[PDB]
Amino acid sequence: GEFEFLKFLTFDDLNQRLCNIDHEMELEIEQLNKKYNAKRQPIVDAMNAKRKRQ
Amino acid sequence: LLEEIPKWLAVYSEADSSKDHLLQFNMFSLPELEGFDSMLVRLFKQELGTIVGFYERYRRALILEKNRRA
Ligand code: NI
Repeated sequence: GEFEFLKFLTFDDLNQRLCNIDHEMELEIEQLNKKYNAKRQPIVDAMNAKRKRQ
Repeated sequence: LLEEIPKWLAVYSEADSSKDHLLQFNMFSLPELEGFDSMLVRLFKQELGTIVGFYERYRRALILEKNRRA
């Protein structure tokens, strides 16, 4: 199915992928966190300006 | 409408920072801007659950494949 290609991997290749999986996720989540933080800043800055203006 | 997230907001979050500045967020009320903010956060969580769900299956796919060979 989704991961059919794993049937072509050597036994070690599978272990190697299991080795890297956590760190690979942590990088993914960090890039996500950075992405949305920078998307919010414009909005958060505006609200701060509203709060200071009123 | 129920829990509506405007399509433009989704597009915005997926785009790059280059045209950020030209957003006239001043035009909105404070409640609408708090609305937008909280929606982005939902968008984060969606994408997060997708990411974290993929790695569930992927990990499970790998371990299943190892056992198979054994
Ligand atoms: Ni409604």
